Amino acid sequence: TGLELLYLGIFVAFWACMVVVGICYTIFDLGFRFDVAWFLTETSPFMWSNLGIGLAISLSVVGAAWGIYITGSSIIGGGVKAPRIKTKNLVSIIFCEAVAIYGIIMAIVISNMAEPFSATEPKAIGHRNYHAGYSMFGAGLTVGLSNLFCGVCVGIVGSGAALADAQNPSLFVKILIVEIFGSAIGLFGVIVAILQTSRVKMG
Amino acid sequence: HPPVSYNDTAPRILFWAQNFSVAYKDEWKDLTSLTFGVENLNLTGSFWNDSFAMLSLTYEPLFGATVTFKFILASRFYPVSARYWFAMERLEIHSNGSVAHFNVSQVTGPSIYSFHCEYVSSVSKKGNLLVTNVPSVWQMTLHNFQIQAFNVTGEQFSYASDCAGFFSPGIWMGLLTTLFMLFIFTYGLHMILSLKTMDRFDD
Amino acid sequence: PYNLAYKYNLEYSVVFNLVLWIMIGLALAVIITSYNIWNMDPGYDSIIYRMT
Amino acid sequence: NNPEYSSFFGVMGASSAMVFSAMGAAYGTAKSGTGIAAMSVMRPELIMKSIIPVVMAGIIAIYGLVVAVLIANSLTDGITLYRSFLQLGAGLSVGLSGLAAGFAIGIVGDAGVRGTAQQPRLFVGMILILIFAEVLGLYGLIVALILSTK
Amino acid sequence: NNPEYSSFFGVMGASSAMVFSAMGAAYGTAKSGTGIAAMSVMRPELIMKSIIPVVMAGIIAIYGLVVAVLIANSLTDGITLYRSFLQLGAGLSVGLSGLAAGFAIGIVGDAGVRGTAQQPRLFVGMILILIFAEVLGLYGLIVALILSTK
Amino acid sequence: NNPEYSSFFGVMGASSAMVFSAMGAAYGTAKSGTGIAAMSVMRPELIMKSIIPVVMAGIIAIYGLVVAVLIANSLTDGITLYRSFLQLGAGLSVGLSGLAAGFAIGIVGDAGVRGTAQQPRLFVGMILILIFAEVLGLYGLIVALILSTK
Amino acid sequence: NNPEYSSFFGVMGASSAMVFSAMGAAYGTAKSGTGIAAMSVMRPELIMKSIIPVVMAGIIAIYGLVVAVLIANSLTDGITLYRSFLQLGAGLSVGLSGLAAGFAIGIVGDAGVRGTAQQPRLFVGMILILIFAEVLGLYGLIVALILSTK
Amino acid sequence: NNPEYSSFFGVMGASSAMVFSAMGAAYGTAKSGTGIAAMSVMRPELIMKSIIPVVMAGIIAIYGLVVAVLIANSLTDGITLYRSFLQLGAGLSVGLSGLAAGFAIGIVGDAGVRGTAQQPRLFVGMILILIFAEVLGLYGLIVALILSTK
Amino acid sequence: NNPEYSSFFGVMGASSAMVFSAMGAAYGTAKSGTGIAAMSVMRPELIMKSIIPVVMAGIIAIYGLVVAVLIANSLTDGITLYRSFLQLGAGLSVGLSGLAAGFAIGIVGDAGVRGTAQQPRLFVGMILILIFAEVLGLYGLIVALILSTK
Amino acid sequence: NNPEYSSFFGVMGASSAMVFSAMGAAYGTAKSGTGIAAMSVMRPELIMKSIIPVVMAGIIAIYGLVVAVLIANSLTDGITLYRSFLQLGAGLSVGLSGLAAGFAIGIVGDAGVRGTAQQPRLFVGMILILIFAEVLGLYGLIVALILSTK
Amino acid sequence: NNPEYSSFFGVMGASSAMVFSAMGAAYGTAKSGTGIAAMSVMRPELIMKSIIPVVMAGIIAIYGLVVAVLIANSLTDGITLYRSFLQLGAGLSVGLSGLAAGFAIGIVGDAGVRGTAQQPRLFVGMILILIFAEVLGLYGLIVALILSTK
Amino acid sequence: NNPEYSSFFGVMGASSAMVFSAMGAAYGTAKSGTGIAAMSVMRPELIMKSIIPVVMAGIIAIYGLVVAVLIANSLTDGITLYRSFLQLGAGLSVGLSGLAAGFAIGIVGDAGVRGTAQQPRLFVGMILILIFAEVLGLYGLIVALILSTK
Ligand SMILES: *[C@@H]1O[C@H](CO)[C@@H](O[C@@H]2O[C@H](CO)[C@@H](O[C@@H]3O[C@H](CO)[C@@H](O)[C@H](O)[C@H]3NC(C)=O)[C@H](O)[C@H]2NC(C)=O)[C@H](O)[C@H]1NC(C)=O
Ligand SMILES: *[C@@H]1O[C@H](CO)[C@@H](O[C@@H]2O[C@H](CO)[C@@H](O)[C@H](O)[C@H]2NC(C)=O)[C@H](O)[C@H]1NC(C)=O
Ligand SMILES: *[C@@H]1O[C@H](CO)[C@@H](O[C@@H]2O[C@H](CO)[C@@H](O)[C@H](O)[C@H]2NC(C)=O)[C@H](O)[C@H]1NC(C)=O
Ligand SMILES: *[C@@H]1O[C@H](CO)[C@@H](O)[C@H](O)[C@H]1NC(C)=O
Ligand SMILES: *[C@@H]1O[C@H](CO)[C@@H](O)[C@H](O)[C@H]1NC(C)=O
Ligand SMILES: *[C@@H]1O[C@H](CO)[C@@H](O)[C@H](O)[C@H]1NC(C)=O
Ligand SMILES: *[C@@H]1O[C@H](CO)[C@@H](O)[C@H](O)[C@H]1NC(C)=O
Repeated sequence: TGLELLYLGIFVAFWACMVVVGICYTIFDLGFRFDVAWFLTETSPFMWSNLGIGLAISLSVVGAAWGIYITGSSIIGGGVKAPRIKTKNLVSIIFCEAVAIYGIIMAIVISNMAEPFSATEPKAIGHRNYHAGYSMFGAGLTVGLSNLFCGVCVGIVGSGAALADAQNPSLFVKILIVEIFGSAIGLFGVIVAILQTSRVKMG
Repeated sequence: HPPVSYNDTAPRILFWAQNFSVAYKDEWKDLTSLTFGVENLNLTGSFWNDSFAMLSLTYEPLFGATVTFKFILASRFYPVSARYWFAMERLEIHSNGSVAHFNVSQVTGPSIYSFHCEYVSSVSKKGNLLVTNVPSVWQMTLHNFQIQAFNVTGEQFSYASDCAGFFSPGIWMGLLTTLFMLFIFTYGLHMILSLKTMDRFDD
Repeated sequence: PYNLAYKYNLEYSVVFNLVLWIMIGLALAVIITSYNIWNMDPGYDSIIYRMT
Repeated sequence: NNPEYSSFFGVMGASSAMVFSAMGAAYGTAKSGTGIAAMSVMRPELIMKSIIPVVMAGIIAIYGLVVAVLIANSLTDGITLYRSFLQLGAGLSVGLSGLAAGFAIGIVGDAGVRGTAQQPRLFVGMILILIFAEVLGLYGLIVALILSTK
Repeated sequence: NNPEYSSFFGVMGASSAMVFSAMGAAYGTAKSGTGIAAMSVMRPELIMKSIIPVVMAGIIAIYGLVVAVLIANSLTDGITLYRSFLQLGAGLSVGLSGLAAGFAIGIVGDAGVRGTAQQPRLFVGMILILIFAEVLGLYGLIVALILSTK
Repeated sequence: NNPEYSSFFGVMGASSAMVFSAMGAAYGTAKSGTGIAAMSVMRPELIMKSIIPVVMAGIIAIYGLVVAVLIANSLTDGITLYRSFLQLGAGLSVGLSGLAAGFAIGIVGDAGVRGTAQQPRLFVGMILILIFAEVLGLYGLIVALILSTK
Repeated sequence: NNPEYSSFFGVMGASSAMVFSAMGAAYGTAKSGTGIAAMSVMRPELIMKSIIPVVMAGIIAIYGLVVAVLIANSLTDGITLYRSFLQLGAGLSVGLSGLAAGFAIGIVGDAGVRGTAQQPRLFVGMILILIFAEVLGLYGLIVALILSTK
Repeated sequence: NNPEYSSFFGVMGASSAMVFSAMGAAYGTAKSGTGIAAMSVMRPELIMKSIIPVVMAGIIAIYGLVVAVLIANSLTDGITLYRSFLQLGAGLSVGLSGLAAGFAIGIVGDAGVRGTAQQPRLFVGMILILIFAEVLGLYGLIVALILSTK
Repeated sequence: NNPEYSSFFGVMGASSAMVFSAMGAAYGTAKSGTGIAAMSVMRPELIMKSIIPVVMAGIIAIYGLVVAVLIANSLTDGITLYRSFLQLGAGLSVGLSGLAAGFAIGIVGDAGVRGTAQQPRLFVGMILILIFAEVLGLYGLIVALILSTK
Repeated sequence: NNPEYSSFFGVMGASSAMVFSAMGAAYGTAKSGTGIAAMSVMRPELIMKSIIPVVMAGIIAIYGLVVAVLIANSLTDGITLYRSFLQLGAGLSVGLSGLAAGFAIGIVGDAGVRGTAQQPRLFVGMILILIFAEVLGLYGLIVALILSTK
Repeated sequence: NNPEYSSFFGVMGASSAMVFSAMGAAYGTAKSGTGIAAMSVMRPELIMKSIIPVVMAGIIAIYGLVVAVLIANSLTDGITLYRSFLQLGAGLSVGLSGLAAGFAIGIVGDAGVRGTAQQPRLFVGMILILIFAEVLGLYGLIVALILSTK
Repeated sequence: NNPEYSSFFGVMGASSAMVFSAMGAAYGTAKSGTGIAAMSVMRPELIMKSIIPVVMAGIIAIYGLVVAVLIANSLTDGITLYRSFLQLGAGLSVGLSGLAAGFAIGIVGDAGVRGTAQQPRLFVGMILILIFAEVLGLYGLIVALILSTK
């Protein structure tokens, strides 16, 4: 596969460059030019906040779409010889959208606390704004990734259940147990994203 | 072109520059001929101690009175890295019982190296040595500034930790954003390219 | 003499990034295109598949 | 106070906000078109009905435009970094959500188009699932709007 | 006070609008062409009745060229970086939207040109499907015109 | 005073702690569900039993919580770099341990569902193997605690 | 005044201006000529009438050559950022345009020559598709003549 | 005066001692599980004798846990960075050695468990290969302890 | 005054100009040789007619040598950035154009070699294609010489 | 002016001295057992005789242990750049030599056990082959001593 | 007085030149020998007439040895960085030239040693092809001496 | 004065010199062992003759063994950048030349052993080819030696 080879080439070149650069700089006693403080103090907190805000909805929507297609294709295909399964097996799609609903609510909640400031140097901004930006970025990232993996698992099991239900009517009502257990990880992601940013007082 | 050395029973403060010129009411005038070879320059106000330095150049009667440019430099022990850095903390001008502060910002190098910065004028194509508005007088063009303070050994002038820029303050933010967009565009391209079709046709 | 600095000039920290990214992009483009033009399907028609 | 680097982020947000949605809608229309080509030969009578998935994909395009002009109606030379990154976040959100919705619409449209050819009753069900796919775009738009005021 | 490098970004817009644009007009104008060969052998009568996708691909190429020529005509050497950002953003938006439109028109044409030969009715459907892809291209233009004026 | 970037490391650790645990739990749950669904056709009476794997995967998710909460409660504005490093280490350890344990439970359950479908005496044996996978996850938890409350 | 390294771009845009375009032209031949051979065992009469794709690949190559010379003859020891950066833009534009046009020309030539070996009636329509590709070359030239020139 | 950031490296060492090794042991059970899926369906009586690879994986996990606990316990505030690098090296050493041992144990157990279905005497060969396959982790543990205690 | 590593690019000019030309010629000869070996065994009469795809391919190497001797012998000790960048552009130009030309000769040589085994009348037309397949290189050489004239 | 904190590289040497070499032993086992059980389907009487391929694999592991200890025995606070670099060299040499030996012995044993399954007369001669693979490992150790001793 | 690169580049050129020559000659001779060994199965009686390609591959490695010794001899500690860059360039040039030529010789020799078993008339033609590969070798020398003198 | 980090390059040179020889001798034995195992099943008489390749790869091992010792024989603390560079060049050259020679030895040995399996007297010609491969590595051993004396 050409695309995989391209990705591997880029990745290997990147890491080889990193390793060689690091070793020569460390041997060259030039550790005073590696001042990570400047790297993580020049960056504005609002960049971290807004990246978190974008991801907190983007990744959730990606997971919702993944699960939507993965279950819908099988639901539509398997009902040709059994139209009875069209309406019985709509729970999976409902959960695949509930993921995005949680994502939107979290985006609204974190979107608050965006009062600007006037400081332009690290000594004037202070610790509080740095904490705010980092915490908001972390909350956005964790909620997005949690809901992404949640939606993927939900979609896969929804496809399995929908496909198996066409054989015997008395299957789905008990196979939906894994379907319901899918959403708990997304709920946990939302809870942690809530808790991480419960003490931000940006402004 | 020899530099200027402050001899407190040893080489203690050394200064060099390829240009150093001054303007009062926007009339630029030459001062390198009045330094770097003139041994009678007013160094009475100069002071030295480990972890402190003042270099005061009081140039001779020009435009009605002697004019004093005073560079105030300090150094302190940084806890986390366990090293000794310095920075020219301040700059003052004394003509007639008047004070100002052309505050210095972009200067810091360890006690292992000297400094260098081309075309550090102060005004438009420089962007620093700020006067905090109320712009009254005394523009001053420095080009190829160089300094060593708080410990010297002999007349030797060591290699310099030039602040020409590791990468930059801003392109780090720009590159982070653009790479983040690039990953998503590659997500799009992988699926836009690897779409598939059907062969022949149903009767 | 006094061991002066090399005269590393300002604005260099931007030109480095600019030239680096342009070079990387152009190199990647030529690599991909030549790579695709190598693994090429001639068709395997009656000229090729046929032998003996 | 604010450097000249500021409007960079807002302008790129404005561009991406629509670019990603356009790509998603294009893929959806492509997949639905090949699905229609497959479906047509046996059951012509459903053709004017099977346009329903295609127009649905087209919706995504319009949604992108609802933001793609809006951010462009607020940009100015004297803008701080804060508003610029707000615009960037709105643009990324709407663009990626449009991409995901386009993928989903294309896939389910192809599946339903193939399905109806052999079972007309499937038609109803197809549209139902497609509703969810449209909602994927809608949410992605909404947040962007409330990121243009605050 | 303006930085010297500023004009660079706008210049890249002068490239980018065209750069991806032609690429879209190389995705379709070729692929649909193969389609019109595949059944010139059997039903040559419909050779000119399904060449529409290629003309549309040319139209997206024109959509790119218009923004490119305006971009070049609005050039200067002391451009403030904000106008430079705007110009590059317009170029990127038009280019990538054009690439996507070219893709969609190409694949849909390569499918429909084959579909038409099994039954005539499908022709009507395709006159809609193709045009939907074209809508995307037009949309790109509009946003560029807001980025070159506001 | 302390540096202004101390909390960043703890923030990233708290994020990763749940991200990796969620990915592992999702994989394990998906594979167990697929196995149950595949098996359900032939042996409808074993459906309850084959749920034992999936719930096992769920427990790993809980482990993630027990870390990510604990960091978020102990984080404040001006912590020292030492505590931030400690929390980052604990978070990454538990996250990746949970991920590996999730993969193990997924594979073992996918095989064991089949083994019990075709052979009753298999079942209890595979139960033992599943416990072993869980053991790895728990070990991660231990390390994080010694690296968190210290 | 003018930086001395500024000449770099002034030449680099020239190099790319020949390379990318020319490289696409190679692709073109490698789908046209080969195809003719496959169709030249049974209809040896249609040898000379299948050279048109080759001459159009030649056309797309000469486009890149003429632009490269036009942006390379303006160089001297004191190039200013303005001119050099314009040449970079023009070279990138025309190079990628020629690349896309050559790719499309290659696919068109392959399919068309394959389709003309069984029914001559295709031939005229084949040429039509081909011209829709050749003009794309011209499109690149246009931008290059309004960036490098001014 | 030793700096404060030096402690960071030491913490990361502990992480390796519970991350990398753990992943190895994951394989050390997981592959073996699917091996059982082929063994007991015809030869179930040997299931109780087929747990040995799983116990070896547990032993690898035990080695990882003991070294990780030892590294974490010794950590303090006033560390010379040399100590931190020594701890990092020991942790990486044991982690990668345990990874190798787990991989070899998993593959060998899979091969032997599938092979015993047609050789009743494969038990001794499996054991005698497994001792060698597991000694690697013991050597890595020995050197990890000798480094850490020093 | 001038940079110390300014001559690097001057040497790299000749280096690339020789190496990529040699690579292209070698690949062309290799693939043409595979073609002659595949084809001529059935028909010995053409053992002296499929020699053109090799000897005409070898002209690439002589072109590269013509450039390389001049570039190597046009390097002085007092080279500034301007001259070095001119040399670099010339060398990269000839190298990449020669690569593309070599590729085209290789593929068209394979096609003509395997096509001439059927009927002698494919001797003429294919060689005509070959002419253009070599001009893809010739053009490039010309511009590079201009980049060494200044 | 002692060297700053070079001791880092010193420890890293020890790591390599078994991180690769020990890994090589693992690979060997993964092949040799993969041979033996296959060969056991046929001759169950030669299981004991077929373990000699395994034995030498273990021996190479011991090399990667012993040299490693001889590094960690010299560690102190005041290691200079000299000694630390010598440690790096020794560790890298022995580790990578052991890895190569492991690959060789693994492939040889895998092919050879299956080969000898049919004809015993190979076996005795094959022992000589295996010995030379082991000898490669020996040579590695020697170099990693001589450099480390100076 | 001189930089630290006064001798890094000479050694790098020598090393890389000899390494690339070795890789190229090894691949060429190995491919030719595999061709000979496979050919010998049906017509073993032609081994002693087909040793030519192996020597034609090795001669270029002799030339690489010549250039490696030459770049070695001109290296001292008071040489300006100009000659350092020049010798590195010459070494890399000859190395890659040898690599390409050796690979071409290998491919042609293997395919042709397989081919010649069925037709004696092939014998002459291949020899001519081989000399063409040898031409590339001498071209390397035409530059290898030049950079030594200027 | 001499920078203290000078010994690094000589150290890594010696390490790489031996390591690449190890890799080559591993590859050679790896291929030739499979060859002799395949051959020995049906004709055991030739086994005495077919032990040659691994015995020969041992010499490729010795090539690097001696050079590493000679390199390390002249290392101390007061090494200037010069002699360190020379040692590095010698080491890398010998290592990778031995690697390439061993690669060729392995491929040709396996193929020739398989060929001699039926008709033994190919050992007359096969062996000659083998010698050339070794001799390639000898070109390295001279050059490196020279760079160790100057
Ligand atoms: C050189 O130093 C400063 C930058 O390096 C410039 O600004 C000074 O910084 C102060 C804090 O660092 C400003 O804040 C003021 O602090 C004083 C003293 O605590 C308070 O009374 C003020 O409320 C507070 N804020 C404001 C808005 O005034 C100072 O204003 C300012 N110092 C001054 C004006 O003396 C200085 O401008 C520059 N030095 C001079 C003399 O201009
Ligand atoms: C610094 O070198 C420059 C030339 O590179 C000299 O240029 C003069 O600069 C002053 C103001 O600083 C102007 O008023 C003069 O007109 C310039 N003279 C010219 C261009 O002939 C400058 O003299 C040097 N040093 C000083 C201290 O000014
Ligand atoms: C302090 O000194 C300056 C000179 O550096 C004084 O300049 C006056 O300028 C006029 C110009 O015509 C001269 O004739 C006078 O002799 C100068 N003195 C006075 C008292 O005017 C300037 O006035 C003083 N600056 C202050 C107080 O800011
Ligand atoms: C300082 O001492 C140096 C070194 O001896 C001497 O050359 C120089 O003239 C002295 N400078 C002053 C200002 O006394
Ligand atoms: C130097 O300047 C000071 C400033 O207070 C003055 O008192 C002193 O007399 C001056 N010295 C000379 C030598 O002019
Ligand atoms: C020493 O430095 C201190 C700190 O600023 C200062 O107060 C003192 O005057 C300096 N000089 C001495 C002690 O001679
Ligand atoms: C200046 O350098 C000397 C010599 O290395 C060093 O001992 C001293 O600490 C340095 N000065 C300061 C203030 O740290």
